[PDB]
Amino acid sequence: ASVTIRNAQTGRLLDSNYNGNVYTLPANGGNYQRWTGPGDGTVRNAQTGRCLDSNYDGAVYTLPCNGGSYQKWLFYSNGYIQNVETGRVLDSNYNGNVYTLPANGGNYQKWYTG
Ligand SMILES: OC[C@H]1O[C@H](O[C@H]2[C@@H](O)[C@H](O)[C@@H](CO)O[C@@H]2O)[C@@H](O)[C@@H](O)[C@@H]1O
Ligand SMILES: OC[C@H]1O[C@H](O[C@H]2[C@@H](O)[C@H](O)[C@@H](CO)O[C@@H]2O)[C@@H](O)[C@@H](O)[C@@H]1O
Ligand SMILES: OC[C@H]1O[C@H](O[C@H]2[C@@H](O)[C@H](O)[C@@H](CO)O[C@@H]2O)[C@@H](O)[C@@H](O)[C@@H]1O
Repeated sequence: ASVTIRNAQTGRLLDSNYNGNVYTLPANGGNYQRWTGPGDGTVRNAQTGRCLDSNYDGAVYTLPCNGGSYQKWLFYSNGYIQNVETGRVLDSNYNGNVYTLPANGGNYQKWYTG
């Protein structure tokens, strides 16, 4: 069981690499664009096994999963993906940058997961 996480505004897929960088890219069929969620709050890259992660400065990255709540995420019915620790929401732009920001209701902060 793995899902893609697609930005509602740009259509680009959340994606990450073994270096820990998180970004969005047009869908390319690769496993780096699939994510698993064991049900402990984590969103884990299907290819690298690293956990989606972010800090209070709004940086998003992956790290090996370490049990901290920076690596826990809440999926809302409106498509927000909120960081448990910071309460900021996963966000991205047309150029492929991924970050978190306080929720502003706009579509860049909305994601389709499936
Ligand atoms: O050939 C490597 C890799 O390329 C494509 O994936 C891109 C991106 O989605 C991945 O996050 C990064 C990981 O470093 O690589 C590319 O930039 C896909 O074709 C993928 O299947 C392939 O393994
Ligand atoms: O001790 C700080 C922090 O360490 C670990 O969290 C790491 C990472 O997952 C976090 O995203 C960033 C946020 O700045 O900090 C570390 O690099 C965890 O042990 C965490 O619970 C702890 O607060
Ligand atoms: O007015 C532009 C844009 O501003 C607000 O969104 C911000 C951020 O959430 C987006 O990721 C980036 C993407 O370029 O833009 C802003 O920093 C929202 O109000 C959004 O509805 C609006 O288009």
